[PDB]
Amino acid sequence: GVAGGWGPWGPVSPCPVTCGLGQTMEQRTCNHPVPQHGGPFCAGDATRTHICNTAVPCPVDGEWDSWGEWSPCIRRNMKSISCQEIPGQQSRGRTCRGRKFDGHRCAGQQQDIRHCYSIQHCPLKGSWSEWSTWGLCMPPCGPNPTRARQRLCTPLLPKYPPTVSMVEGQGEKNVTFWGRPLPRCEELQGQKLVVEEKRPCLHVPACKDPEEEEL
Amino acid sequence: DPVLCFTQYEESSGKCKGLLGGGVSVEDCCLNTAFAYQKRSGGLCQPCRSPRWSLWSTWAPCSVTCSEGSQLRYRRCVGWNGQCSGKVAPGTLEWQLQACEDQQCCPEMGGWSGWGPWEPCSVTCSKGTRTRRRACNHPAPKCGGHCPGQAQESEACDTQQVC
Amino acid sequence: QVQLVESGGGLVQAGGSLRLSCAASERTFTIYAMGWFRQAPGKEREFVAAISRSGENTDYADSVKGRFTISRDNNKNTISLQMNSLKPEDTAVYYCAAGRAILVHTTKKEYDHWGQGTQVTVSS
Ligand SMILES: *[C@H]1O[C@H](CO[C@H]2O[C@@H](C)[C@@H](O)[C@@H](O)[C@@H]2O)[C@@H](O[C@@H]2O[C@H](CO)[C@@H](O)[C@H](O)[C@H]2NC(C)=O)[C@H](O)[C@H]1NC(C)=O
Ligand SMILES: *[C@@H]1O[C@@H](C)[C@@H](O)[C@@H](O[C@@H]2O[C@H](CO)[C@@H](O)[C@H](O)[C@H]2O)[C@@H]1O
Ligand SMILES: *[C@@H]1O[C@@H](C)[C@@H](O)[C@@H](O[C@@H]2O[C@H](CO)[C@@H](O)[C@H](O)[C@H]2O)[C@@H]1O
Ligand SMILES: *[C@@H]1O[C@@H](C)[C@@H](O)[C@@H](O[C@@H]2O[C@H](CO)[C@@H](O)[C@H](O)[C@H]2O)[C@@H]1O
Ligand SMILES: *[C@H]1O[C@H](CO)[C@@H](O)[C@H](O)[C@@H]1O
Ligand SMILES: *[C@H]1O[C@H](CO)[C@@H](O)[C@H](O)[C@@H]1O
Ligand SMILES: *[C@H]1O[C@H](CO)[C@@H](O)[C@H](O)[C@@H]1O
Ligand SMILES: *[C@H]1O[C@H](CO)[C@@H](O)[C@H](O)[C@@H]1O
Ligand SMILES: *[C@H]1O[C@H](CO)[C@@H](O)[C@H](O)[C@@H]1O
Ligand SMILES: *[C@H]1O[C@H](CO)[C@@H](O)[C@H](O)[C@@H]1O
Ligand SMILES: *[C@H]1O[C@H](CO)[C@@H](O)[C@H](O)[C@@H]1O
Ligand SMILES: *[C@H]1O[C@H](CO)[C@@H](O)[C@H](O)[C@@H]1O
Ligand SMILES: *[C@H]1O[C@H](CO)[C@@H](O)[C@H](O)[C@@H]1O
Ligand SMILES: *[C@H]1O[C@H](CO)[C@@H](O)[C@H](O)[C@@H]1O
Ligand SMILES: *[C@H]1O[C@H](CO)[C@@H](O)[C@H](O)[C@@H]1O
Ligand SMILES: *[C@H]1O[C@H](CO)[C@@H](O)[C@H](O)[C@@H]1O
Repeated sequence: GVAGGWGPWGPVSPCPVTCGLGQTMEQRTCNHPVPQHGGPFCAGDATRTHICNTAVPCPVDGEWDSWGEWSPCIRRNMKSISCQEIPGQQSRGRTCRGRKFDGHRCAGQQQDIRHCYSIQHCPLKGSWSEWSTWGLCMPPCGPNPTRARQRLCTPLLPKYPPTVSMVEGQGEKNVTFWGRPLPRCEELQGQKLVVEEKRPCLHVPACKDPEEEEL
Repeated sequence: DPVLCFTQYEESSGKCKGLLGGGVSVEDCCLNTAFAYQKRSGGLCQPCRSPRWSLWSTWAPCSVTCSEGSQLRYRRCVGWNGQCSGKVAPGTLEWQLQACEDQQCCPEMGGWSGWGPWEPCSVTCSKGTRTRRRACNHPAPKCGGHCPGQAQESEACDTQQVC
Repeated sequence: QVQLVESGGGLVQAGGSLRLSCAASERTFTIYAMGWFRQAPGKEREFVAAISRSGENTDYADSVKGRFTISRDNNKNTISLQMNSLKPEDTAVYYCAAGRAILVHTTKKEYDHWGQGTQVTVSS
């Protein structure tokens, strides 16, 4: 029955990290009295922890923003290729945002070029699409949410070559349509472009805030 | 104000993993933007990253087990110093409401018919059991409906005969 | 930054015991979480044991759990690996490793500082 106790605390650790927060510590032993033939176990902890503060912000790598708008599908130093069997090109741009404190630069191509036809303001024959899938009940949490589906005058895209093989290095290009056409179709319910319909959503549940729900 | 600093934000659950300790300001704990903080063990673990929307949660169970209902899912703006897309503070949420359909009908019930004749007594000596059954088909139940009560009453009968 | 020196290896019979020690740089010792690795002939390097900066939290590989014990002496800038019931499959070059840990109770499996190694050979 010998009562053990703590000895002297050792040297404190220096702050491990060069940015932000870290943790320093001190180590003590139960070496001077020592519990012999039983007793207790020195009463407490052989380890203290402490937070150290370097007060300097940390590297954060930049992240890509979303891609911009596609450029028009025209040719440089020419005119336009609207409503014509001429494949062109168009470009798109990104922006690296958020890079601070010697962080890593954004990895990848900041530009994007793809091949295109042009149906910008092109009068195209059209046909009414079938009923779209029912949308979301809007407004969520607001008074009387309603869904919405719609039929729209879908243009008949012209039967062009979707794959255009260029020479030089024999590069074949997946060509996709660009532009807002002018779809021509017969009226359905007094409307030429889009006729929709709304229906109210049944048995709407109340929105309860998850931090207000846990508490 | 001091705060509990943690070393890792789980993001899959929104929990504060790996406690660095406490008694330290939020600006210093969020210099390392991979860290996270919360006040005590009450909850709401917020990462030290710039504020970004989390993942959309799973859809809530449909408000009724029948016909067209409605179901919710949430998304929480998590981060520190800044705003999410749409003038949203860190901690505010966004909901999506969708019409669900677990099943189609919901049970209307049927009515009983006329009682069947009493069955003979279950034994020929001393005392037994007299059963009386009916059917649930006046009108018949549709989908998941059922008639209220029981379809077979059971009483006792005395045959007045010794074994 | 930090240098690591292993010691205590040698030739042991099967079932015997061996105690390795790893000396690290004195001024930066309590900053780094530390551990033991080994690389057998013809095999990749594999995790053996880890210890936090505290010496209070340990982690072990399943192949050595119950036989090996990692300890830390924060008075004398050393860690130790007490290897009991040694088998011929434990023959490897044993490496001491050091890794930066933000918390003092965190055990690591990824390390960016490595010693030159100590040879342990177990004969049957
Ligand atoms: C160029 O086109 C091919 C063909 O695939 C797509 O072609 C469109 C015309 C249309 O039919 C679309 O539905 C189709 O997916 C792309 O190659 C892959 O094709 C397979 C086969 O269906 C698709 O399942 C893949 O999603 C698709 N993409 C991959 C593997 O990334 C091709 O990617 C596309 N782009 C380039 C740069 O070549
Ligand atoms: C010391 O100097 C600072 C200026 C930063 O460049 C620090 O980098 C950061 O180090 C910690 C771990 O020590 C990591 O958590 C960060 O990811 C890293 O940016 C540097 O250590
Ligand atoms: C889901 O399954 C159905 C078969 C019902 O039994 C549902 O129970 C409840 O039925 C009452 C009608 O008496 C409704 O008012 C409730 O909306 C419905 O919850 C069950 O949930
Ligand atoms: C009807 O008539 C009675 C007079 C008895 O003969 C009946 O048979 C008896 O059935 C009981 C069980 O229900 C047995 O324990 C007797 O052994 C048997 O005599 C008969 O069914
Ligand atoms: C060690 O810890 C404290 C002193 O720091 C007391 O509880 C006691 O002296 C114990 O031995
Ligand atoms: C360490 O801490 C203090 C000295 O700073 C005393 O309580 C005691 O020496 C303990 O070992
Ligand atoms: C731009 O391109 C596509 C979306 O059009 C994605 O890869 C991504 O959003 C990128 O920013
Ligand atoms: C360019 O291409 C189409 C528009 O024609 C869309 O996917 C989007 O606007 C993209 O930027
Ligand atoms: C849409 O409506 C009918 C088909 O439902 C036709 O008049 C025509 O196809 C129009 O585009
Ligand atoms: C929408 O309405 C019905 C199906 O619900 C059909 O007439 C057609 O599919 C239309 O698109
Ligand atoms: C919306 O309503 C139902 C599904 O809830 C279906 O008729 C269809 O998917 C429509 O878009
Ligand atoms: C929820 O919605 C889509 C996936 O359905 C993504 O934008 C994202 O995962 C968001 O959390
Ligand atoms: C909600 O909808 C279905 C389940 O009803 C799944 O796609 C998913 O769980 C989503 O959250
Ligand atoms: C059957 O039982 C009685 C009629 O016998 C009524 O309470 C009800 O019609 C039920 O269906
Ligand atoms: C059965 O019970 C009585 C006759 O015994 C009546 O209320 C009715 O005919 C029911 O079906
Ligand atoms: C049972 O009792 C009598 C015949 O014993 C009738 O009133 C009827 O058949 C009932 O179900």
